[PDB]
Amino acid sequence: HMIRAGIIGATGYTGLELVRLLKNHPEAKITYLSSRTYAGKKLEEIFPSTLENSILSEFDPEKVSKNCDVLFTALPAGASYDLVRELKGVKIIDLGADFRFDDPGVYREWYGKELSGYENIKRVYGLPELHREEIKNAQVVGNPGCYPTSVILALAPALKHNLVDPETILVDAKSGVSGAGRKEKVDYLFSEVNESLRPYNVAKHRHVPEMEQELGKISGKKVNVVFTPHLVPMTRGILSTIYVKTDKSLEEIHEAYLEFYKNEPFVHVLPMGIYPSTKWCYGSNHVFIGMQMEERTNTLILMSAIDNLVKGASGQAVQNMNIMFGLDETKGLEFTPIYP
Amino acid sequence: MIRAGIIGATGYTGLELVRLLKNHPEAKITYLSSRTYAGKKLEEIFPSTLENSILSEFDPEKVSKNCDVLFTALPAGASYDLVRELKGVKIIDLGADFRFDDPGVYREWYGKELSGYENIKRVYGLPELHREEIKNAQVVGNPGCYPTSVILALAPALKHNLVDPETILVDAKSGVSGAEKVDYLFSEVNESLRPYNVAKHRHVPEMEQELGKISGKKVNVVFTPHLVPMTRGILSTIYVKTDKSLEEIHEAYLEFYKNEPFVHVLPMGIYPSTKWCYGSNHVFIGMQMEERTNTLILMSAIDNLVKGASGQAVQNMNIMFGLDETKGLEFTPIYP
Amino acid sequence: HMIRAGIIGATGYTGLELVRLLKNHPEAKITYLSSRTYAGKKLEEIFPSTLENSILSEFDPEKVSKNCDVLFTALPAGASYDLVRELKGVKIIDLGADFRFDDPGVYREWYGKELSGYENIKRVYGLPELHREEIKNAQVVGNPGCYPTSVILALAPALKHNLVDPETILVDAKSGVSGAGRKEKVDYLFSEVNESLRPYNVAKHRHVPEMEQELGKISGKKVNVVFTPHLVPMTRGILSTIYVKTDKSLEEIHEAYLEFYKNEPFVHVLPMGIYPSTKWCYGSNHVFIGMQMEERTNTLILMSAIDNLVKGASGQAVQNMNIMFGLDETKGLEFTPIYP
Amino acid sequence: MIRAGIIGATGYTGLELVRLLKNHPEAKITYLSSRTYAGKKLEEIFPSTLENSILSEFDPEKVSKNCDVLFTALPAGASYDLVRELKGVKIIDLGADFRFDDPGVYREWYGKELSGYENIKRVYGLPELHREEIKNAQVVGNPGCYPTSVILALAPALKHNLVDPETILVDAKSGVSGEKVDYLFSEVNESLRPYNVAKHRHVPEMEQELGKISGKKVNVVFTPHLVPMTRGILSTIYVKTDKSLEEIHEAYLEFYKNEPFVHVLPMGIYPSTKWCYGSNHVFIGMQMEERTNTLILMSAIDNLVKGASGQAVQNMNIMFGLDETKGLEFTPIYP
Repeated sequence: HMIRAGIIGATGYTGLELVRLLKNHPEAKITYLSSRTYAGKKLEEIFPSTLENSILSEFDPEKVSKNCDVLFTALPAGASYDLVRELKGVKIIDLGADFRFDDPGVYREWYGKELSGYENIKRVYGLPELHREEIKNAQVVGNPGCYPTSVILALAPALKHNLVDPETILVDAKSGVSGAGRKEKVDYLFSEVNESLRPYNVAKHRHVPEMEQELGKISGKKVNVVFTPHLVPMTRGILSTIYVKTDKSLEEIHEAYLEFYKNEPFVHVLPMGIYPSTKWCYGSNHVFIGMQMEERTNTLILMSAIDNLVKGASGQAVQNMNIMFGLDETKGLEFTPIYP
Repeated sequence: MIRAGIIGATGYTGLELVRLLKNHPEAKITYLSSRTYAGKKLEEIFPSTLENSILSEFDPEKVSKNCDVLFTALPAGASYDLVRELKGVKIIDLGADFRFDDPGVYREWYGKELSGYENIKRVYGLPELHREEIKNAQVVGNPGCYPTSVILALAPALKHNLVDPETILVDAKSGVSGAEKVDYLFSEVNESLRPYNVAKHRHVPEMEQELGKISGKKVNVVFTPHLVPMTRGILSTIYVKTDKSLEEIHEAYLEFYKNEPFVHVLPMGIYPSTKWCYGSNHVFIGMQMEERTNTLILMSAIDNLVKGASGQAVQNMNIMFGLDETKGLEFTPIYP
Repeated sequence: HMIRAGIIGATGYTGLELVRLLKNHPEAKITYLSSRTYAGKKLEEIFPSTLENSILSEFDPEKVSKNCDVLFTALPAGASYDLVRELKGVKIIDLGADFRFDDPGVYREWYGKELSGYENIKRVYGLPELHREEIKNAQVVGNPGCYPTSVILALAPALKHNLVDPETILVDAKSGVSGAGRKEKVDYLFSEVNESLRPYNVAKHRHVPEMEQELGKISGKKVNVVFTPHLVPMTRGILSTIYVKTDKSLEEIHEAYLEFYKNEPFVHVLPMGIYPSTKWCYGSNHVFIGMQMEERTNTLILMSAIDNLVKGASGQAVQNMNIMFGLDETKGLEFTPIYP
Repeated sequence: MIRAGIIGATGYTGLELVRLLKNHPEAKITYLSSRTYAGKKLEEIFPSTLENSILSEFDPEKVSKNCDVLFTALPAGASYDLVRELKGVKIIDLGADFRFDDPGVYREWYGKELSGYENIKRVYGLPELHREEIKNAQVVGNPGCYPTSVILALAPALKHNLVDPETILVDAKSGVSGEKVDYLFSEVNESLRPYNVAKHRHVPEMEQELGKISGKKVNVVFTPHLVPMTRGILSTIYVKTDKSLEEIHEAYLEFYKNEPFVHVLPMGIYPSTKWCYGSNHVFIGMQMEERTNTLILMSAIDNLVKGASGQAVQNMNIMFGLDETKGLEFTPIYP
């Protein structure tokens, strides 16, 4: 029996990537797509690259409940929370931030909406490499942000084994344009962004409390992250360069990373002194981690690269769906990066 | 499982063969060679591949032993030479050594004599035109990337006598991966567009060969390629005179391709973007008419590394081993 | 006499390039700037790159008439025409199409507005390499479109000397995105354009009748242009590839081209066998032309490259300003392309 | 009219020197040499230069004859060597030969002992810090591109004791222009990568200049990244502070108020690299992470102009008593 999958907000870039992934997934099929703007059209009329002849639906919760086992939501902040209340017997994988936070007061501070009744929702942060045991039994998964995915994966072995000083962590992060999310104003025009790099939302970015939640959970201690994102003139990819103090040797750390990720099919620890290129990830669910030590100041440099649209969004969402349905976690995700 | 080897696994077409073949449900990589990087695992050179096979130094005895089929991506003429040394291995050459029906034409444009050619059971590997002959071929001459785009763009028009085949103008645009010396450096190519090899490109006689077979009349092509600052994709803008209506031609295109899983004729008024093909074996074709001059404008887009090279190579293999033509190739373009 | 220059629509990309040129121009200075979107803001608050602290005005004809000897206008279609009636004693160089056409019925057909009173206006098409003699004494110049500038410069010697068959000319052109301007439509978003090439407006583009007008005048014959533009994933630059039948040799045509442009400072006929790269023009008012013959069909291929924002727009405008005020035509335009 | 020679005219820094000197009202090119293309017209190699001059095979007699000032763009150590065998010529070295005060630092990092160094009147060619010394130099080590961005970002903070100078972290991003198979278009396009992490030759150069300004030892952690664009450097700098962001911004406005090429942006506004494009201008922004008291400074330059050839011309102007902006007055090309 094929998992029956629905996508709300199917015409955004993360929706398109769920379409690609689910079409290829040998144990799932698309039974529902919705869009407000394009309701009534075949998805391939809007995006011929999708090769998807399915008509876009105007969202109706009874139709979803009848036609879907699982539903991916890619919607403006707060919309998934509201629409999910009406559904019956459908597992939810939300690509936004509505279900990411353990404490709904933090979501409210950063996203400006109260999540009434949160205490009744069995939700989990969808990072399989940290939470697969809980994801297995979840009804609602809050799919991680793209920067948090890159960062938490970069830091987990270090924090789990207290190999670094987690009190202050510096994160200088570089993302292709698709990683800033749905943004159609002047600053995201080709002519503005092309051939230019810029910092944005320096130190106050909604991803910070999210990273901190997960990093603090691992370490057992409050983690304050200093976070600077930069918009890079390429479509996709994230490189997070992470700086933290340590009194350990690079060798001990590298062994610890190897050990931690040895059975994780999507995370690849590089040899010491080899640093990741973002395009090594292109189109795939794979993550590459490299590291260096600055010896004079005892500063560990961790470098993690992911494809923000895949392991940073829709690939990880499918990964979560596999876990929730008890499938081999690489199902529909067994393919390699596209290069060059 | 089909046992597949790749000679020249560290070129871009090689890397895409590796991607496609790893994912192929009825085939597996049993051999990989590299003149430059032998003795290293493929993923040491190109981590993106995630392939731990050590790269071999080419040895025909090992190939004959381990491979049912061999993909070759070499300097011109080299595939011709190494294929003599092999026996009982099917060959799909990504180069030009086996493309031409008349080896005199190859000689003229590639400056090498192909001895004993008439004794080689070879075929031009464009499945949408020659799948019945590829089925029984021992050696396939995998089409070049511009010809793939041009021939697919013009096939219905020429088959159905809907245009004047006499003179066809082809203005083509390729990303860099499909056209390294100092001129192919990032700072040189970036943020610039240039024509190259104008009306003197080795793909021209290749096009004329295939286009004339379809037409049943002589075709002269005027061909201008242009280097575009992006990594991949081809768009061929084709101009030809016609006395037929656009509606007529469009209906003909839909009919011609109706059962072809990799060619997609767009709705009238809609023009292809090259990135609509990205990473996939799929082709999009659009058209317009300039009505005052009775000029049909055909536009086709392909990913030059996939349908333009390695995907077509895999498609050809499927045909040769009696597999469903789309095996290993079903997946859709990546976007954006 | 520093020439006093006003710019209407200072915050579009052609307006920005006018500011860069005119700040550097030794015999002109900016005395008026207006903007419909950003009036009341300093230009450098919108575009810090401009390094221009002047406050952007809300357009007022009295102030223009008072403070300017010349006025560049970059407005939507029809707008420059309307405002020009309300003005006196000011030369006008319109970057749009309102004054480009000899026949206002052709303009109406393609741009949809009626230009009443047109035959009282002494306007001239501002292509200096063809019309500098008339531009000298004009009060209103319709500054050519960017694709026309490339195409006419590519064809002029051939048509003037009857070296080709001008009845049917096929033009396959390629432009960077900046041709579109700073218009926030989703198609012009970085993520949509990047890494892709697309034809657009095939055989139905407003520049066609404008090309045909100028090409007809210099051939003395009716010219039908078949024109396919393509959007290229780069910011600036136009390459026009032009196909025309000829009974002459390439050697004779090359000879005629060299002779025709021998004394034009901005047009550079390349060596035979050499083709232009668009970036060779970057930031400058210079043009490169190459050519080839396809001998079996007697098809001449002409290739011309310009920077669309400079010789294709604001640079050509300043060149026309120099001509109109009797200055050395290269003034403020002496700089060479920036490379790489 | 100053007579300028360029040794190494077919590199990118050479090409920008040609464009800038051609436009310079009070200088002119009297010598062009190329180790690679000697014998050919410059425009046979780069048609965009519009330069029909034939490239010379370097002859120090013809140089001594024909130039007041020479710009050198050669492989490291290469001049030094020919510099000493010249006289009556101002030298602006675009390489690292003359940047270092301690030539032992140069030899450990660049692998070459510089004998006779101590009696050469050389200076570090950063006008915004050293113009008075540059005024009377006969040799300038033109600063590397990354140090240029990093030092201008930090100068007011270090000068006015506004930050803990003890440990400074620099995460730098550069366009490709800032050779082999991995510099090919298809390799670099649509990809970002760190390189030379922790171990980069520009680190000792920064620590030299930052220490001078603070009057206290400065340790720099520096990590560069290759960005898929042609030009532009963005340096993102992290440093602990006990001062308010407001006070730091005021100090930056004061320190740079009379500096024509350095522009401190309003608070909240961060620089785009393309805002500098083709120009000698610098943009600085900043923010505070309040919980940790971490200052984030951000500077953007054009690596080929203020990072290389434009700073060089700025230095020529100073050496010859010209307005520092001569030939450099033009604004960024945008978009």
